[PDB]
Amino acid sequence: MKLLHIDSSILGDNSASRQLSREVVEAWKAADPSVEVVYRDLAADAIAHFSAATLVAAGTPEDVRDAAQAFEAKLSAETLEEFLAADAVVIGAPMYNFTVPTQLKAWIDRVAVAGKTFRYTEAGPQGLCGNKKVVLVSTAGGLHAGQPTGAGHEDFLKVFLGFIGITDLEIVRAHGLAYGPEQRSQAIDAAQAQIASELF
Amino acid sequence: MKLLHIDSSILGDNSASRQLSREVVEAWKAADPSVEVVYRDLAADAIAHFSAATLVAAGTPEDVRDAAQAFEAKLSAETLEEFLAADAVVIGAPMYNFTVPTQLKAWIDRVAVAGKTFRYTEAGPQGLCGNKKVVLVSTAGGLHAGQPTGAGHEDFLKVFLGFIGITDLEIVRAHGLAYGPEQRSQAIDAAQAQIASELF
Ligand SMILES: Cc1cc2nc3c(=O)[nH]c(=O)nc-3n(C[C@H](O)[C@H](O)[C@H](O)COP(=O)(O)O)c2cc1C
Ligand SMILES: Cc1cc2nc3c(=O)[nH]c(=O)nc-3n(C[C@H](O)[C@H](O)[C@H](O)COP(=O)(O)O)c2cc1C
Ligand SMILES: O=C1c2ccccc2C(=O)c2cc(S(=O)(=O)O)ccc21
Ligand SMILES: O=C1c2ccccc2C(=O)c2cc(S(=O)(=O)O)ccc21
Repeated sequence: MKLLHIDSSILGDNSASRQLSREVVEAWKAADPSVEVVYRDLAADAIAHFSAATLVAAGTPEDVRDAAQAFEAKLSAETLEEFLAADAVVIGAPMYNFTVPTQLKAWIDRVAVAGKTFRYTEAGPQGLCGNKKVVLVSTAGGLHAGQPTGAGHEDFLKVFLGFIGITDLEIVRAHGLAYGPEQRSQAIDAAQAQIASELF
Repeated sequence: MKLLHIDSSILGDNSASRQLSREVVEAWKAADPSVEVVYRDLAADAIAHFSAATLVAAGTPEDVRDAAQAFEAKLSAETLEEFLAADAVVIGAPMYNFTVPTQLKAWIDRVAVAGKTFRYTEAGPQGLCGNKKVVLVSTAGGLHAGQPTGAGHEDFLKVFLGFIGITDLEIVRAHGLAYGPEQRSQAIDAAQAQIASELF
């Protein structure tokens, strides 16, 4: 199986989602020694904003593209192909200003591709990624899951993942991390117990 | 009064939100000839992803910053100061992949600043932007306001704007734009009637 491990935190060694996403992957490798892991750090190697230039490049034949358009088209193709090849995806998803990092949304914009990860039908849109397993690693300073404040974060992610057809989704959450050291530690400990005894 | 006009569509002349945001501003200038308009096209002049480097630069004294850190700090300061100075903000907000463009979120990340547009208190967080009037120009190919699919779009924006204390918010919406020419035209016409007879 191919597992794509994505991180999007900008907090480096202080990141809760980087710690828990690595822990999920390590547990996964221990459960399935044959898994092949591909890593993509969307904060360290940020994907360009999906732009007018991205669209023009996609509509320009390869042999006619200039260097900037070749970069956009290759970025689009490599990101999409890596996701299409993955059978499982572990996604580190901080909440920054009430939604996911732009580094993560910029990746979503390269993997939401008509004819590839969903299709338009005469009957409506349909997701094409039903075979892929996703583990979302959801981290936030506050506790706002299931409340309106959470809309841009987990609720959005569930919308997007549902649209491209993900049915097998697990959420490893550590929230309330900004409320103090004890609260942060317990939320991480609870997430670790989930990883240890509820994921595999 | 200072009006900040922000666009974030990547669709140029084909953009619904650029057309309606300009229409809001033109109507506003006609209602109040003394208004002073500042324009910021977040797609044409994109703001860098809010990154680890953005945070390091903010924590580095000016006289110690290298060129990249000076760029991050100036980007942060100019964007925040332009928003602090604005008394009214008109924001073009497409829905791309179930949320706002990363170009718009990258601006949100530069204007959500503790001590400036909200503060942490011993009693909790409090918005500081209650005097500012906002008109959100909300455009989408589908019709999903008030439904879960809409979470990352208007619901998120309302969360963010509420957090920084905006109380005077109007939403000019044109949705269902992808359902065909007639449906697109009526949705734009309805938005124009709102601008003409319900905003000023
Ligand atoms: C720029 C920035 C914005 C943040 N905005 C929010 C927010 O809107 N709501 C919230 O609950 N926590 C917010 N937080 C706290 C983060 O969600 C918390 O630190 C979480 O651990 C981030 O995941 P990470 O440690 O993997 O980076 C923010 C943190 C940063 C650095
Ligand atoms: C890259 C891209 C992604 C889009 N994703 C969505 C979407 O998730 N949901 C939707 O209803 N419309 C979607 N649309 C349609 C836009 O919301 C619609 O075209 C709207 O007019 C965009 O505002 P604009 O014309 O000002 O750019 C998308 C359009 C583009 C170009
Ligand atoms: O901006 C925030 C932030 C920035 C940097 C570190 C931590 C936070 C944070 O915990 C937070 C919580 C919340 S709340 O909605 O849980 O009150 C809102 C905003 C932030
Ligand atoms: O990706 C979409 C897109 C991309 C480019 C142009 C238009 C659309 C669109 O209308 C849309 C609608 C919807 S729906 O949720 O209203 O069915 C979902 C996705 C898209």
